[PDB]
Amino acid sequence: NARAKRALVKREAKLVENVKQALFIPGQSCNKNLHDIMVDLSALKKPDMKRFNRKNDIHPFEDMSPLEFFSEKNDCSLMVLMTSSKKRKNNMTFIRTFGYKIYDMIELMVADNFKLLSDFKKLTFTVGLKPMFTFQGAAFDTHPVYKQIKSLFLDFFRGESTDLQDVAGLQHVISMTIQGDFQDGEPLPNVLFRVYKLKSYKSDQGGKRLPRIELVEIGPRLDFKIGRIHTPSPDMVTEAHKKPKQKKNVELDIMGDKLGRIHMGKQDLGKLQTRKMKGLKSKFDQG
Amino acid sequence: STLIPPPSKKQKKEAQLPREVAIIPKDLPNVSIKFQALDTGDNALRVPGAISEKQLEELLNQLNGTSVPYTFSCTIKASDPYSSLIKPQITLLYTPRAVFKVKPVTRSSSAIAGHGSTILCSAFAPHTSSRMVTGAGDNTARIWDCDTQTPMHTLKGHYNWVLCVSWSPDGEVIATGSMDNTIRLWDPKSGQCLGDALRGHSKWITSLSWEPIHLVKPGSKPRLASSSKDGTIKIWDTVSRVCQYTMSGHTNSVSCVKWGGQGLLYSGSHDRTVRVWDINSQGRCINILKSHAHWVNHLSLSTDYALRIGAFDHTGKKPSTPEEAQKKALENYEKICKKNGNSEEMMVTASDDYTMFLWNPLKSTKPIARMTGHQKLVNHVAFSPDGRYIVSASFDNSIKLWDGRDGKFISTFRGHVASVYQVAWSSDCRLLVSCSKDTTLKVWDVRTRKLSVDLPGHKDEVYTVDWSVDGKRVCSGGKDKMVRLWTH
Amino acid sequence: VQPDRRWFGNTRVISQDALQHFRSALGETQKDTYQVLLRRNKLPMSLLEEKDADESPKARILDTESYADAFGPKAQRKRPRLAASNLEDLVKATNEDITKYEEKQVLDATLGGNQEDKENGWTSAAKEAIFSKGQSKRIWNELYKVIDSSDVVIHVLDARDPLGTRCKSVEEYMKKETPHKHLIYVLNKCDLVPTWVAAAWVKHLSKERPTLAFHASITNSFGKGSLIQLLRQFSQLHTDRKQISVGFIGYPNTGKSSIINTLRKKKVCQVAPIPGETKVWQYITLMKRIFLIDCPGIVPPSSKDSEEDILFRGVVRVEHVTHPEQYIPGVLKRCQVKHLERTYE
Amino acid sequence: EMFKVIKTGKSRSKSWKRMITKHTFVGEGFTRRPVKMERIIRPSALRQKKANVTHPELGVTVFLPILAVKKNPQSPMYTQLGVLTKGTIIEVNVSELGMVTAGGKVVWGKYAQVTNEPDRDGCVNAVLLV
Amino acid sequence: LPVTVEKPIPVVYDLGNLAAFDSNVLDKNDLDSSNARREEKIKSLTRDNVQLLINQLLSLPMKTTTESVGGTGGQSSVMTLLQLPDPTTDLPREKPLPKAKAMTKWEKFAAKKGIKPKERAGKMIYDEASGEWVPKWGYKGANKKLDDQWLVEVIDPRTLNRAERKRLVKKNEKQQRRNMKN
Amino acid sequence: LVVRFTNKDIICQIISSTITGDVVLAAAYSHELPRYGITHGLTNWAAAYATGLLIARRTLQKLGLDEEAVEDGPRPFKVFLDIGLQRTTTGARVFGALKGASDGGLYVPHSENRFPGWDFETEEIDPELLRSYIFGGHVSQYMEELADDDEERFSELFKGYLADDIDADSLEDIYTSAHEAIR
RNA sequence: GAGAACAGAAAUCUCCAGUAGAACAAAAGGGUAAAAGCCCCCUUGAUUUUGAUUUUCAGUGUGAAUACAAACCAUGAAAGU
RNA sequence: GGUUGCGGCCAUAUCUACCAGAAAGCACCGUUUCCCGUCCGAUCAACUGUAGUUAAGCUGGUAAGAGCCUGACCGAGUAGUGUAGUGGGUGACCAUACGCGAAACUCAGGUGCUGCAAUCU
Ligand SMILES: [Mg+2]
Repeated sequence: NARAKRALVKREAKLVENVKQALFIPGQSCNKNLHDIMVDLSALKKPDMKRFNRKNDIHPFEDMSPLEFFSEKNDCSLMVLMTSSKKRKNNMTFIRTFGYKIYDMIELMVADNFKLLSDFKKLTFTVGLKPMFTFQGAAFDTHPVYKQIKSLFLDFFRGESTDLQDVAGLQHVISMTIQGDFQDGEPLPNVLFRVYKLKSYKSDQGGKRLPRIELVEIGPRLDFKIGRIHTPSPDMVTEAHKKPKQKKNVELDIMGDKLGRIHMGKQDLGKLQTRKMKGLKSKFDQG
Repeated sequence: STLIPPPSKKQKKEAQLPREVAIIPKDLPNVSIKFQALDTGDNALRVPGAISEKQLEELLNQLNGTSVPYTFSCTIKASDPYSSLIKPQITLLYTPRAVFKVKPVTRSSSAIAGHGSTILCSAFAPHTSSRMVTGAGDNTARIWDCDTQTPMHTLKGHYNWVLCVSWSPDGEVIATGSMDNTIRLWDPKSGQCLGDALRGHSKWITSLSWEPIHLVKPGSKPRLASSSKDGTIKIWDTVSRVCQYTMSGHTNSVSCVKWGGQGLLYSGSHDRTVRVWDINSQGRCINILKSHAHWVNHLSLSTDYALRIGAFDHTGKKPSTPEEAQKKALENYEKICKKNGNSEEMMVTASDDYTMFLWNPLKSTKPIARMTGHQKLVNHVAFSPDGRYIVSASFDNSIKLWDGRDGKFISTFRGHVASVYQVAWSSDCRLLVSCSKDTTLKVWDVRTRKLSVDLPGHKDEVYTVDWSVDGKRVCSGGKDKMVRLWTH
Repeated sequence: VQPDRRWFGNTRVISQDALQHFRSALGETQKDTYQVLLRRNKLPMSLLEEKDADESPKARILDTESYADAFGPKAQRKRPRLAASNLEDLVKATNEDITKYEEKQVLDATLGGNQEDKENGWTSAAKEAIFSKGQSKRIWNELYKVIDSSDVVIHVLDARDPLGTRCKSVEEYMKKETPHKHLIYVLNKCDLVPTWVAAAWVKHLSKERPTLAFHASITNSFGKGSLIQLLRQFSQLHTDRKQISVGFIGYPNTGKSSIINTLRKKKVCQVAPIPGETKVWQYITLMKRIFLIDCPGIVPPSSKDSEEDILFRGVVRVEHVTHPEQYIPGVLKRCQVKHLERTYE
Repeated sequence: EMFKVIKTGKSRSKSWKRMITKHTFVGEGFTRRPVKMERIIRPSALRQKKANVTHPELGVTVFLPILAVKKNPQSPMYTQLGVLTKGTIIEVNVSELGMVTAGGKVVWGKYAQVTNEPDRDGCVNAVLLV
Repeated sequence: LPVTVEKPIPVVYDLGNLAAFDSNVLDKNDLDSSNARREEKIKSLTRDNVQLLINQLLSLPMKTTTESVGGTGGQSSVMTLLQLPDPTTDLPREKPLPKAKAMTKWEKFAAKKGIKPKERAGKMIYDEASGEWVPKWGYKGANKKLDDQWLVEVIDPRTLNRAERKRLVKKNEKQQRRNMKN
Repeated sequence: LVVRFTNKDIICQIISSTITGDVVLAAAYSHELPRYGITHGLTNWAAAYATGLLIARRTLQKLGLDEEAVEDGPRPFKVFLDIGLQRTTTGARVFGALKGASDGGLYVPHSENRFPGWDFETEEIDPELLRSYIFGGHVSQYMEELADDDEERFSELFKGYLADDIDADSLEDIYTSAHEAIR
């Protein structure tokens, strides 16, 4: 009956958009190490992690239609495509979709020095907790490529947005650091992706409210090299960054009282020449 | 659902900025700080740095030679217990803590079937929180296994409402008073009635009071004092079950009777008079107090808690020999009694005249202080386990806190929407559970003078609430006929 | 009427946290005269009132002892209650009480002048009906009608004696029953007082209400622009109301008609030095969004309004007074000899 | 009935006006409009603020302020006007009775139905809809 | 033990997303993949940034309710949660705004005429000549009564009524299609 | 809180969630019951209740509630019961383990619609029947019934009870002592 | 496919297969699994009240619809839906 | 290393045909007074661990079994495609680079690991 109507409504756009779903497409040339890296990375994206059933021959820079079709069919605004080649090894292409139309694309290649979760210290992790972010390097806030990388990673890993957060949920922090500052004419430094488990200890340098924080890396450790980059048009940028929109001298005072200001103007009493009453005049006297 | 007004855009912009870092680099005090005992002793104007609470506790411990933590309070204005270093001679006032922490109660356990009528009274066993007895409209009384939350050893033999139920300080005998003019003693571990029901009263029993252990003869069993609506009180010997002395000085119904630690008995009656009786003098009145305009309701004493749990403590450890039990009870009584540096006990009398009076019956016959400000009658009053504060319940939906040392008003615990019937203090004195005619129970924290948590779930009015000696469990009973147990 | 779970439904349920927050806000929030209320945000104020008090009104003694018990054929009250515990205390509390009573009697007798009536047997003449105005039923009904029909009430005051003309009686009702009504003051007749006097008056009265100074005349005037701007701002505040009604409250002959006329910059309302020129309210439109209303002069009855005080105000027409001669000492007291010596020969 | 034709002008032949001769609730921000605009007239003397509500349980009855009128039968245009018209359901301030639903959400308001005809009585009586 | 952090450039925080931005200079040689101590420097920098972020987050006000479990959505009184402000970083939306508009040819007339919207009371309607309400629609609707009744005085007229209902439904569907065409 | 029932044993474990796999914070098994004196019926209703109480009290003690901690209070340990493929039937010993854990201090949100003695005619739980089930009342009743029935079954069934010289009231006493020892 | 009095090529039952050539509202990515299918138990909702668009003729500090949000509701032991 | 519980990867984990499993624990099994549900105590609920069985489940070993998976200059930096120039060709096209960039096929290998709690000759 109307069972699918609820699913369509969920897929339908809203003033407050649902949590973006991530779709991981295994490429034709995807290797075992690349598959393991993708699985480890997506483990942090749960419960918004989706894996395709079969390998797909996808050429995003030659034809973007397959990505749009996959996003439309799966309603996944975030997509990551695995790719491996002699020139571009372990190429993990990230794709964003705006209304099923490709927003931007950026190719990231994982260096061979990657470390998987199994190789790290035997420590646990909590699934579904919102990760903390720490961006290092001025290029993130100034370089267009690193600005796009920061925005994409924030939209990908931030999870659901909430105005109220629990302290117990701050179990791990995701850190992205640039491999040193750079100027024009130099290759883009690789972005270092690190995830650290948080530990709390007594400091005595401010009390309980300022506990000492220690870190324990759990990974997955990945070094991303910037490959081909695609950017949206200014019109699409403006459309995506658009508040839903869903007053002067009016303030909702505490308790909900609606108060309005009067804002009295200045009064110049130098004007208003006093009536020249016969009493004030000194022309008449009887002393 | 009416919602609090949302923050304005200016508020959001202000909150978006970082601020309020607690670095507190040096915070060297501008004025020296000295330690003085809250009770009488001044103990020394030091000028330390930003010493923490642990450092202050260590300093006090090494001053006392115990290096027994004490709670540090500032000058009593500020009246705020580095906590006080933000406001700036400065004197820090400390009181013994009797280290213990009752975990806040925030959840119930289950709704237990039982008496086919409203619950009337309840009382946790002084030695263990696993056993508890509830009196209800049904003629039968039932002891509840607080662990499994199931009935056990139902008491039968009464034919009228079980108005009041009390547990002996030794924990070996339970005394139940019913609307019928009889009192029955039951063995907690079997439910059998200890001999024939106590008889001789002409009207229903209003309250029961057990003789304190520290005053009882070594090896003997404590006596049981009872009050009746006829205005008479009988001191029943639990061994012979015969009232040795009958007192009828009160001209109207006796509201309640309290057995003091000094051996005197203080009772309130409908005659608007409070009378002090001495058991030693062949149960004879010694003094009469006449200040209440209306009848006196629910007379209470500072030592009531220690006398009730005499020879026991929150740990639940039982004494080995009667002499050891008597010594422990005497020590517990003296701890609260000697807080002033001298053996004294305070008495608070409540009445329907919208006023409560503080008395020292042994020291003087005049009221020490007058507690006033309530809009309606004060239903219930409960002295703190250490006498630090006095709390009273009134029909005006308000609960007020008063200083136990001099009766001065402290704060009002607002939040109730109906008449408050009775309240019970926590063993550690930190929390205070309360019940009202409304559908929900409430518990207050004296430290912050703020509501701790609301405990809804009762289907009707709740008339009974009690806190266990160990503080682990809190029971309740009301017109819903369902007994509810609450614990952390 | 169709049955439904609503009606036996839950509508306005509130939470404890909201109640605590509103209780804290009640004591934290403070009002500013420059700000006016627009919406009260309907709230369970009953659960937030009943602040701390230390009076404990007298207990119901009747419950403990009925009327018959206290006195009557039975009269079981054979003894006094809580009487002085000692004879010395009784003497101490009675000897001084006698002196206090004698002193109070002397203080009361210092005033009595009814003693002359008691002794000589004469009586004061009947109060003239002219001195009872403006207190008729019709004028007060018109005042209430304009108050209810005005979203904002503009109160005019006489610079000579604004405090006496304040007529607090109406203002209390305005504040209590109709908080949304601004009840803005206006200091009229500022041209007949020294500039420093008017400045001090506005400074001292601005702590509660706007209290804009004004001089009313169809010809050259003062404050017309400021008052027009204030009215335009108030109308802008009620932008969605589609209109705003403003009513002029004040004592008779206080210039309300003159104020409206100068606001209109032409003769609109009848004006005369004699009070009571305006007998019924009238609607006048300016700016197409705000309508001016002028009600008759209203005076609140009070025993402290002895005819001498009323007459020196513009309340009563001096034509109908029986003995105008006896009031000259009052005008002498109220005015310096220099001013009369200049005006009067 | 309940709509008395009111005639205005020197020659009373253009009434165009209606007056509600029955008790009505007019909210808190009533603020009569200009004479020329008002057609339906509800006199202040007929405006009720507090209604007498009887509690079906406990047999207790309290005088509580009226909050709003939700459903008046017989052309609920009268509901919009806020007329009582015995048989109407009106909101009442139940905070005084201290009714608390499960979960600690104390109820300060609830529906009530007027049981007496205010036209012939100087008071409003309603039965609380528990 | 130390928890205070000092940097040449203050750290820019984004509390709405639990994110912190550090613009301080980074040494290329130290972070080079060939460096054995590469991991240690990144770990220390991340530790400092996380310490600053945690201090800022704990500096925020936190809610403190006094209710019970009750509705599972609300937080218990024991719990206290930091009130994170609205996000400061702007992120692109995944879909365009759904603010499509169409008057359906009915709203235009309703605005032109003085036709106020119906109060939308409910389905219940009194069915005269019977002691039951039988709402207008929703269940055992009175509109179906003509089919179940026994005599239809003045081809079966019940079939005619059913055909009329079908025609009205099809007309409504056609109007919906016409409005969708716009 | 994962509770699973196998032949001759009961498995109860408090389990968290992690990407690498579930992690157990505490565990308890019915085979440890003999440590408290319970030698028979390790997979029965009373044994399930005892195991639930034991695991609840053990995890409560390990967590520091008895005998990043900032932002008081102690935040009691709330846990959701998981029974896997076990059928949802009123009176099942899995609900007995749930009740034992609840009595032990683990506040699992649960209604009393499936505890033993819950009748469908009246929406009220019979506390007497629940107590009897908790204290092995049904086992004692069965032993009493067999005391006058065919002895061959009584010699095969409850053979351990006869070897240990157990009786109707002794079973309840042993269960109470085991609960005390667990506490 | 293997077997069962009437009963056979199609009647109903038992067993082994069935990636699903089950009914899934959907075409369809090809999806949906101890289900979105089949069997059984409980259930009303067009519930109110706050906020931004629309309307008017006592512009209704609310009389109503629309969207959002919050209480409330159904179910289960629960997570949750 | 075997095993039970909870899981991650989700066929190197599956399907057909054959063989073994010391101790422990799974598993079958024995019972219907109680809680519990079915036409059927078959399923499920409860009791028993007592009367047994490793037959079966499960684990393990084998087939050059079917499928499945992995590394690869093997296809290959090849094909294909794209962008540029009076280079030849009247043009289309041909030769070059200049950026993306395949797959079949083929060579070789393999037929489960792993996270936490507990237990076993
Ligand atoms: Mg005049």
